[PDB]
Amino acid sequence: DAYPVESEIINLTINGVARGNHFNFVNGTLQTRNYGKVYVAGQGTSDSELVKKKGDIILTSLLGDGDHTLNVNKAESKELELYARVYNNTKRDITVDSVSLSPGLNATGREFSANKFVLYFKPTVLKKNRINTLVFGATFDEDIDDTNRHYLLSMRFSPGNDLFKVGEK
Amino acid sequence: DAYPVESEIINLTINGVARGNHFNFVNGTLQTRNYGKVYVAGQGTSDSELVKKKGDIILTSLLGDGDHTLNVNKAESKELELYARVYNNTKRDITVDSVSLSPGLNATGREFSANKFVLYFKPTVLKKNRINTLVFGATFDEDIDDTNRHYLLSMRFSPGNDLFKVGEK
Amino acid sequence: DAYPVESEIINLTINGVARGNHFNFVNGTLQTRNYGKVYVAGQGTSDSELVKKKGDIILTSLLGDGDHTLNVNKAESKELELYARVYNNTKRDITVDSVSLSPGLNATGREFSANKFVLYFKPTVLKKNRINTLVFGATFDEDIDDTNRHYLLSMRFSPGNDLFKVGEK
Repeated sequence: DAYPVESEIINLTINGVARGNHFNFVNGTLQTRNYGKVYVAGQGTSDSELVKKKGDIILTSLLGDGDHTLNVNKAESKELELYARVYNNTKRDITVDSVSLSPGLNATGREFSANKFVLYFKPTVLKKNRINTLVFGATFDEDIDDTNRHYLLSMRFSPGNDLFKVGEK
Repeated sequence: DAYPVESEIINLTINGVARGNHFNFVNGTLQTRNYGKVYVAGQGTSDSELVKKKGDIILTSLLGDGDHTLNVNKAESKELELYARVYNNTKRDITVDSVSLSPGLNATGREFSANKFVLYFKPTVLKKNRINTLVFGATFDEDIDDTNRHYLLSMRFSPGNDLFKVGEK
Repeated sequence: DAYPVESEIINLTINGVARGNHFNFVNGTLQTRNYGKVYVAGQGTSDSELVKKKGDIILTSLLGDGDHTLNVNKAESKELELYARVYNNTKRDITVDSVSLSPGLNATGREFSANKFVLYFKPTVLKKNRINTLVFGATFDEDIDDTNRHYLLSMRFSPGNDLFKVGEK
């Protein structure tokens, strides 16, 4: 139903998963102003289930080996990937322009992990009426475990599908 | 008077303060397109003074111990917190979606501090007709002192108060 | 022809250049929704050539010594600068609010450089009917060479020229 005409930031929660070298969504919902309802399904939701969820944009993070566009070193838990399936059921193509991460607060409620990282992200078009792959990588200084796995994810959504077209050499 | 309907980036200047482990605003003003006038009062402005300033959104950074939502290691000056009071006197709730930092130029005018850091920030609603607490943390590799304390702060403002609602386990 | 009234993110590709300590654009074009056509000319395009290109906003990155607002250590290739000339041929002033970088994928197509960096950027007004200097710096942990030089650049454009005005001491 939604026909977006402006950019908007989508703020979601995610956790690192050592086994599989993945990021994993926290399930829940988010009412946006321009993109309808964002529905974050449970982990590993299949494509046929994903298109039945009650929202305008449906996301699931996938776990387990093979769900990787990136060579992570599975011998450690420093190199992590979000491998997400995103159902765009709005009336327009959406570009995910950029992402950023902040660590969440740990158990104390008053400290955050200062585990430094490099973020990998390439702008990604979410075609409408389609389930799309969406990924970002993060490579940390220190292993991700249970003490330091909590992160806050910011994604910028914008209308359309226009991307840089490389010219001649 | 202002009734915002689009997101906007607010660019302000801040300095690290070793004693107290804080960030501190540079006072001044900023004319925005969608959020009226931003007024950055002097440090430690009290709540009753803050609501008398001439602007649509009034900010002050607080210094001195106790003004911390975060356990900073006061034995050093690597872990810093912005503890700000923000008066939203527009006609709508505002969400601060994200922040980012850049070091400013040092005394040479041609170099910047490459002191690496991890930024902590959780999206924060600024309720209208209310003074709100706004914080972010930064944990640096190296101590902040007089040679390397100058920073540029970017905040994204957006209309409304909608946030992620966590679902069931 | 373009009269922008909203902010937009511009996603471009850039490479590090060890000799000269620069970033260098990949030439090409980008259709924006609010800022007309972005035209990225070849490196070192002169000012008289730059204003003849077919676009609404024309950019070139300059190489070679002297094209630096920043003291880079030319003895190594860790400290890099984008020194760009930008022709704003829209009907309004544009502010570049912020920038961010992501490494691109390397030759494997499945790995990215985790070379950590500190980004320097100060908000910059692109005056209309003028060629403007636009710069950002990046200081890396490790030397930039042929294995790790590929980056993705995000710039946020917004209308107008309003900037923070510093108050009295």
